[PDB]
Amino acid sequence: EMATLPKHMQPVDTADYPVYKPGPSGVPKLPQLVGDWGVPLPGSYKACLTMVGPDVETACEVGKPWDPLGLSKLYDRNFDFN
Amino acid sequence: EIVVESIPRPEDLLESPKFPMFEGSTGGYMSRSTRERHAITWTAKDQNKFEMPTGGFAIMNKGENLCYFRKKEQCISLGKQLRKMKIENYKIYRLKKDGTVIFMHPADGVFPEKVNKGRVQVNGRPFTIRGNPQQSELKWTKYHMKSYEADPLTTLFIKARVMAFQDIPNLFALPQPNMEEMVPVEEYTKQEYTTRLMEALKRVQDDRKAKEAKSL
Amino acid sequence: SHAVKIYDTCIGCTLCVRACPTDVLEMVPATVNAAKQVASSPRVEDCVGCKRCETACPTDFLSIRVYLQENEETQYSLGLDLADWS
Amino acid sequence: YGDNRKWSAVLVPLTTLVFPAVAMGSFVLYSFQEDAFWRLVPGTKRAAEAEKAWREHPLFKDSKDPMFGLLNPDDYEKGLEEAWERAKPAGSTVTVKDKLKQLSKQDSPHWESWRSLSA
Amino acid sequence: PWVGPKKGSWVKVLRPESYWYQTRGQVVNVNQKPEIKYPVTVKFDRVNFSNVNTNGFALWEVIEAPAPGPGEV
Amino acid sequence: NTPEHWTIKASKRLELCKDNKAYKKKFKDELYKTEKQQKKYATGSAVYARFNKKIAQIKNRQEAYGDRLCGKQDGNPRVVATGEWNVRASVMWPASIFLYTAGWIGWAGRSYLIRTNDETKELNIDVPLALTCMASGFSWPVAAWQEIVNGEMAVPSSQIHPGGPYTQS
Amino acid sequence: YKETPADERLFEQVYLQYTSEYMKGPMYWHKDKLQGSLPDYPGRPMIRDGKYTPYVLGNLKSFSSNELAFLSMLFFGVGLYGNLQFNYYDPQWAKVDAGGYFNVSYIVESLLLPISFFMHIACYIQKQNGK
Amino acid sequence: RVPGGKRTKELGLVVPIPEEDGLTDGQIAALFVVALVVLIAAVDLARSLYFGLQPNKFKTAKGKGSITPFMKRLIENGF
Ligand code: CLA
Ligand code: CLA
Ligand SMILES: CC1=C(C#C/C(C)=C/C=C/C(C)=C/C=C/C=C(C)/C=C/C=C(C)/C=C/[C@@]23O[C@]2(C)C[C@@H](O)CC3(C)C)C(C)(C)C[C@H](O)C1
Ligand SMILES: CC1=C(C#C/C(C)=C/C=C/C(C)=C/C=C/C=C(C)/C=C/C=C(C)/C=C/[C@@]23O[C@]2(C)C[C@@H](O)CC3(C)C)C(C)(C)C[C@H](O)C1
Ligand SMILES: CC1=C(C#C/C(C)=C/C=C/C(C)=C/C=C/C=C(C)/C=C/C=C(C)/C=C/[C@@]23O[C@]2(C)C[C@@H](O)CC3(C)C)C(C)(C)C[C@H](O)C1
Ligand SMILES: CC1=C(/C=C/C(C)=C/C=C/C(C)=C\C=C\C=C(C)\C=C\C=C(C)\C=C\C2=C(C)CCCC2(C)C)C(C)(C)CCC1
Ligand code: SF4
Ligand code: SF4
Repeated sequence: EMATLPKHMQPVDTADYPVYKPGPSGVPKLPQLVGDWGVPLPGSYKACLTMVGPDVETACEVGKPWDPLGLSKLYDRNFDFN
Repeated sequence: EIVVESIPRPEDLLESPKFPMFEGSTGGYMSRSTRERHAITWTAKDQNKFEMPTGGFAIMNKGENLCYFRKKEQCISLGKQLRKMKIENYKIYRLKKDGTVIFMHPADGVFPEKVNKGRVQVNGRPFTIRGNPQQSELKWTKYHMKSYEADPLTTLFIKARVMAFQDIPNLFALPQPNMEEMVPVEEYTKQEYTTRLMEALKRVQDDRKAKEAKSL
Repeated sequence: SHAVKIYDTCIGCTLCVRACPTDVLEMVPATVNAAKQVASSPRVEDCVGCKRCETACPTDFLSIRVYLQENEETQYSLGLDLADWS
Repeated sequence: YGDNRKWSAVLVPLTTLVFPAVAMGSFVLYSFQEDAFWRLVPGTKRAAEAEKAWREHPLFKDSKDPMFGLLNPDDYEKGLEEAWERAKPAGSTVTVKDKLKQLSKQDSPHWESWRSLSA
Repeated sequence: PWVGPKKGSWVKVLRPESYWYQTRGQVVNVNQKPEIKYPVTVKFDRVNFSNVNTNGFALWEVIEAPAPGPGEV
Repeated sequence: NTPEHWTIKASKRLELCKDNKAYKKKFKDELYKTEKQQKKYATGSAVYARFNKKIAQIKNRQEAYGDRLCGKQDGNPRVVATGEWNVRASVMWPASIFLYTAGWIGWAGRSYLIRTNDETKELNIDVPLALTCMASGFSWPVAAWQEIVNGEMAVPSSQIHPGGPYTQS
Repeated sequence: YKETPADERLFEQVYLQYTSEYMKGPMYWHKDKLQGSLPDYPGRPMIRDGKYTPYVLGNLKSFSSNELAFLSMLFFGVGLYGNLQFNYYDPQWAKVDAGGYFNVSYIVESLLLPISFFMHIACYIQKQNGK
Repeated sequence: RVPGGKRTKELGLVVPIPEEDGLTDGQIAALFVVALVVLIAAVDLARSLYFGLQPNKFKTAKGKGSITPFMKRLIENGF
């Protein structure tokens, strides 16, 4: 059985506070003008699967987009890159 | 309970039965230029050949032996060698210029490596090594350039200050003083002045709120 | 003189005390760790700054730290032999 | 041309032999003063007197306190007691004042021991 | 009950000054005494500069993590 | 002033080596030095035959390099680094082949390290696996792009030591 | 009762949180809390809720988004016209070398292009703020 | 001169020397008087730098101190 770790004893993981997100202090980052750059989330490949466009020309179907170089997954990868 | 030995000054004790048989060298203390000494006194069951920290070798008398050196380092190295030989009764003393004898190494009669009651931690810090405050945070204070000597309360206070000062959007900017209202020190109650200051601060906050809400 | 500080990460293995060349350190009772003892530095005036305690410290980062202070050098911390400042 | 070398005959020696020698002798004499380099050598009466003068001045009398800045220490303490009362573990005998005193106090008798020389 | 992580489980070290900061080790043991500031014991396959393999961490300096994969520290 | 001038061929500081007086003079001097050195030894000597071979090598080198561009002043063949593939002494072909080979070496190695994951295997090489990885590293471009895309190449920075602590903990 | 390391850490956490709130408050005075230091100048909060305030525009905070947009567009047009006319379509270098004076219109006009740029960022800021 | 430079020897570059020194004894004396004033001021400045600020002055020194109105305005403006 696990003894419930108190809040003060609970570790604060570094992964829970990425650079693109405000730290534990919770202060919002500097406002961005080109767009309101909200907290990004990885959903590029799922959105690509959902999107229309692929139809038998490359032997593919909706939910199976044509992306041999996987340029759609680079957005998800930038979470691991920087 | 510990008794400090007489340990006469080396200049007075020219020849003693206690001194072990040693060769002699130029590595001994300079008698002309130094006066502070360190005496190491031990008791040996047998005559074991040992190396003097100052040059050559020596033979310790069966019984009481006494040696003189210049530095606690030399005395402690000889004591470590004796401990290797299983002589645990050795004691070290510092002899001042005037003959005062200060019992030094087994400070309380128990070797430092062995835990002893009545010992309290000195120069101990209640946090990890990286728990020390930032050197730049305590500047022009008591610990101007020694962040490793700040008290735990000061460390905690400085940490809380650095956490507090991240929230830029809501930080009370200190009001600019009105230099016109300056009077001589000679020209009330402390609590009353604190209360008046608090009324002034609330007035300043209200004025700030009105000014910012004018255009927003 | 140098500044020898001890932090609670100490586990009381006594290696620093045993490595001390001028007997600056001593183990003292404590409840912070399982060994029920923590090294102390009462005789910091004799510390020469050799950092042999630091060499012998096992912990991931040292539970004993020697901060060198060249401005406050004393004869004991300099190991002066031929000259005497006392 | 070159008739101004009479100036050089007096200045070059007086500037590169006499003045440097006087400066070196004066520096050696100054090295043995009570306050040789009081702003970089610890434990000097002049440095201690300067620090005491700064403390005497009203503005800087307590500017060396790391905790300086609390306008209302009593109110700060009262809030801290309220917080500790709310967050207190069951059957806790630790009080805020006692804890603050314990944390403020420490055992570092070898910090700036050279202050004795000055005083 | 077990206050810390299970014995043998992999924990990611969150002590910034640790040689194994943000990397994972195996929980050798956890001291159940409430008076131990650094009860958890974690061993790592990578020896630090002092050639030390294990260390002691507090309950807030270690979090549970999966075992390292191929090519992961 | 024209798109045609973009090519390194149409430059005023370079000329074809076969038409370069400095290039011709340099080679003529090299040939003269080699012949003078040869004349010292006897006609039927092995060293004489070797010098004949060296003279032939110099003449073939001159013929081969005549096509390359070289500066007017010094007349030494130049290496084109603009990116023009269809040009003599282009850097792109050696660049491409070296990049392929270097990526092959790196991939092989990284693959051995991932497969072994052990200091003992690092010290005592598992020669079968090492050879297997060396052979497998030929598809490194496609394999590396696929791993980069799918996230099997780089790990998040939170999984590795960032460095020393720059602040209070 | 024994004060365990967990209890000490709990006390440290509560002290940190409460006293950090206190330091943020007006009851604590530090050199870093002066005007020109960390805190915003009184009555001119530049960033609120992670969004630029009208005060970032200084004296233009009272201009509406519509008129800011019109001014930015007009300045961009006039400045681009002046720059192109001065540089390519009506060069003045030959005239000046001959000895004539520049076309004063082009020099004053050309300054409006960067002014137009900053006026657009101000128009966006004002519009984004609901003005 | 006995030139040692290749270019000097080749081009015949010369170091022309005037017949009379540029400055006279009186001019050098005036410059030395100015230099002496500089030296006295510099010794005073070195003493001031060595001794630093003296916050005790408010205890014994004459006057009650003064802040210029512009300095007061700067203080009110802030940083
Ligand atoms: C910083 C500028 C400077 C320098 C580098 C020199 C250098 C020289 N001067 Mg001097 N000189 C200077 C300014 C300077 N001069 C000025 C302003 C005057 C006008 C009063 C003269 C007048 C003068 C004469 C008449 C003669 C020289 C000569 C010389 C030579 C030997 C030194 C001497 O006799 O000084 C004597 C000069 C002075 C004592 C006047 C004060 C010089 C300067 C201002 C001192 C600056 C000190 C420096 C900032 C800090 C020193 C720190 C120290 C503790 C290490 C040497 C080439 C001799 C020469 O030509 O020999 C061939 C010579 O006969 N100088
Ligand atoms: C597995 C092999 C391997 C791999 C994949 C990499 C990869 C990298 N190294 Mg290199 N590196 C290696 C071995 C390897 N290194 C070794 C053995 C050393 C010690 C000399 C270094 C020392 C080194 C330094 C000092 C630096 C890099 C850097 C880099 C990066 C850019 C490329 C570069 O600078 O190349 C240049 C490579 C070298 C200077 C040394 C290469 C040595 C040989 C040729 C490779 C070893 C191959 C290995 C024996 C294969 C065996 C496999 C077989 C058993 C199956 C990149 C992440 C740079 C970086 O950080 O970029 C971001 C950088 O600064 N490396
Ligand atoms: C100015 C002017 C003119 C004009 C004009 C204008 C504005 C013209 C604009 C033209 C425009 C906008 C032309 C875009 C082309 C895009 C292409 C070819 C993209 C191909 C992209 C491809 C083939 C990508 C493929 C892949 O990425 C996929 C899909 C998935 C990946 O997994 C794999 C790869 C990487 C292989 C005229 C009309 C000329 C007349 C007169 O002169 C005046
Ligand atoms: C109101 C509203 C909307 C809107 C809108 C609309 C209709 C906006 C319209 C904007 C419009 C109509 C903007 C024109 C700009 C023209 C410029 C800058 C011209 C420069 C011209 C230049 C610099 C030309 C220079 C010269 O060429 C000249 C003149 C003669 C030549 O001899 C010489 C040169 C080359 C030097 C939406 C979008 C419907 C929804 C939104 O929610 C609310
Ligand atoms: C004291 C007293 C009183 C008095 C008095 C009286 C009458 C006093 C009179 C004093 C008098 C008559 C004092 C002249 C000085 C002349 C000087 C210093 C000239 C220097 C000139 C110099 C230094 C010039 C130098 C050079 O520039 C020269 C010229 C040439 C240049 O190449 C450069 C040099 C540097 C070389 C009262 C009022 C009666 C009563 C009171 O109760 C007490
Ligand atoms: C064309 C040309 C040119 C130019 C060039 C350039 C400009 C380039 C660029 C480049 C760049 C700008 C690049 C970038 C990059 C980035 C990144 C980011 C990368 C990364 C990488 C990685 C990650 C890798 C990995 C790997 C592999 C793949 C293999 C081996 C192993 C390893 C692992 C290393 C010149 C004139 C020179 C010459 C001529 C031609
Ligand atoms: S200082 Fe290091 S060696 Fe000494 S008791 Fe503590 S952990 Fe052990
Ligand atoms: S530095 Fe050397 S003398 Fe000083 S405490 Fe450490 S081991 Fe002892």
